Amino acid sequence: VTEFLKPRLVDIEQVSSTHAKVTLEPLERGFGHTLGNALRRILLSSMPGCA
Amino acid sequence: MNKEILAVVEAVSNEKALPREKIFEALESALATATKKKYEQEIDVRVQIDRKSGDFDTFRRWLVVDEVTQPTKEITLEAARYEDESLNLGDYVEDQIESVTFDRITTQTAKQVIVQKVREAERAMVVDQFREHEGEIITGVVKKVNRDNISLDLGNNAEAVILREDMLPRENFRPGDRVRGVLYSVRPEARGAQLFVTRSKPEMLIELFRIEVPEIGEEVIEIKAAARDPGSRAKIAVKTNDKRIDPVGACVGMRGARVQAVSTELGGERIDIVLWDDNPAQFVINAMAPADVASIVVDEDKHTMDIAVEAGNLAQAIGRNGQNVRLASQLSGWELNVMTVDDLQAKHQAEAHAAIDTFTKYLDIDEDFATVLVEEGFSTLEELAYVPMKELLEIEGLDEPTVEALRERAKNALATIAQAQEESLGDNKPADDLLNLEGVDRDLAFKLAARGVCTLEDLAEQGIDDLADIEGLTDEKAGALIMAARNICWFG
Amino acid sequence: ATILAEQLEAFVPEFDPILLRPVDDLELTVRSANCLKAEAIHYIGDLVQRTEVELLKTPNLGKKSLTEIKDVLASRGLSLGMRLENWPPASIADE
Amino acid sequence: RPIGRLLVDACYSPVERIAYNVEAARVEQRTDLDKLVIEMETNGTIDPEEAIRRA
Repeated sequence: VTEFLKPRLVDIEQVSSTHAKVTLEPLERGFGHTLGNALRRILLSSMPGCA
Repeated sequence: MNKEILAVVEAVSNEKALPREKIFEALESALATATKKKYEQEIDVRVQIDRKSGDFDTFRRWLVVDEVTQPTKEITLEAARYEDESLNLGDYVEDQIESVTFDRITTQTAKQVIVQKVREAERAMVVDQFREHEGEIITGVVKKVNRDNISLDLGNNAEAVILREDMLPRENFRPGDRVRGVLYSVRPEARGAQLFVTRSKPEMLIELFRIEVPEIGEEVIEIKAAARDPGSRAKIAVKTNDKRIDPVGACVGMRGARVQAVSTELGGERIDIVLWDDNPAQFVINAMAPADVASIVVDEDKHTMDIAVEAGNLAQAIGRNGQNVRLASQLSGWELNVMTVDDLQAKHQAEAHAAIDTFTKYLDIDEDFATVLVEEGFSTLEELAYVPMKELLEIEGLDEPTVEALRERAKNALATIAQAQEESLGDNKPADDLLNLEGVDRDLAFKLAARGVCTLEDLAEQGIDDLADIEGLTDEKAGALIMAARNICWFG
Repeated sequence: ATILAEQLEAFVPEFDPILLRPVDDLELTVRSANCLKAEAIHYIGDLVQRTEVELLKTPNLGKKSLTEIKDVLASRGLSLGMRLENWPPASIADE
Repeated sequence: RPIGRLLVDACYSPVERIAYNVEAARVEQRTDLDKLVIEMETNGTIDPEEAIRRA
């Protein structure tokens, strides 16, 4: 009952340079949005750095 | 109804030459199987057909067994004997069961089982009667051409197969073409093609000659050997016991007509016909045709023959891609080395010089005496060590003391050579001395001996650092082996 | 993913007990059960020690009832003629 | 398999309404911190700390 479809990055089609395109499958009928939204909001701000 | 069973049994018995009993046993098994399929449970079922009426009774069979594994189909001997005391292990207990109505379903099952029984009776007896065909050149019609095989129809529901390796390299068959080939193997694939037919193997050539040459079919001429490069060239060796018959002339026929008929059936394959000789050297000369042989040297120990030819005939003796020498070697069973007369003399001079150098080095004799041994036919240290003393005493200038000394030197030379190689690698000396330390495999013993560690003492004298570069030897395993060697050498 | 995972680490020898059962628990036909009771076979461990040849001597036990007993014992992984050392256990000798 | 069974649909789901309301934090002297207050709505079959732990 706690067994889901554990996913994986099937490919990293890094298009050209300083640009990647990472596809992850398979997730549940609803987990693509929650992982996309979680990673999108964290990368946007939380991720530190210098400028 | 009743009389119709008898009329069917009589019609099938007469048409398929099959025992009526075998047809009934099979119909009983067919009806039992059809009955089993109407029940949701796996039951055992016996059917019995009355041989006069054609009426049939169906049972719930109970295979009388010692230990019951399937209670639905098996009964213990003790329980079976409670119903009928006459029953034994392997008999069937019955149970009044409604016989399946003979619908077109049972009818179709009965038809299939009859057809299968005919394949294992009528068709089996036809194959037994055609014992000649099973081995001779059967004729079939091409039913299907696949990439890897050709299916032939032989008639009477018999199917044969020619495999891709069993075809000639340039043959192209179409569905409906007639093809001849030798039945070289009968297996047990009744459903499909149990018969294997060849056109490429030497048996196809032999049987074509048997059909085309009456003198071979009458056993007046015998084919002793056949060597074949399929669709290109073959050689056959022929013998006769009748001195009035030329066996080569008989196989060629008037103006080559017989050999050309065989060649045409084989897609234009060139056939050489040679006289079999009981002398191997004379037989190889005949097998080398059309090349003229100048001399033959026979090495009986290596089962090889060196064939000298004139420099103009060398290319003919070898043939295109070595085809002539290869077919001659396959026909004779000998390995055949084709060279020029000049090359054979140079080879013999090099072998004589190598034998002289070997004898001078190992026997402590002069070059003049080594030359005499080679001229008398001695080429190896083994010959000198083991040949009968009488043959060595026939050599001019050898006395019994000198022959004994020569044999002792040859044996000591053979012993020394063996010991030296066994210590250099891991054959015997290092495979016992260096391998005494528990843990030493033969490979490790040879790796140690390649470093000059030939004995168990040499290993006891090593450090771990001296052995650290040996592939597969860890410092711990090196330390254990050195300590095992020291325990035996210094504390044994 | 490392940041989001670090923000969640504060959250995340008489056979066995079957031999001790009565023969009535084998769901045998009323005939087979009454034939076994007439021979003082009360437990599955008593039944498993009897041979097929001994059961066929029992009054009114037919070949059909013997096949039923085998099929039922086989469904439980038991066979007729197993020797149990120390059967019956002293816990049963007082009923 | 028999004709006497009756199959109902199966809504294996204990919760009904999950509402979070983020709000400012003052317990810690440090400002720009947040509190996450989740009001769930269970039907009684699931403990709330067990629900947040499984999530």
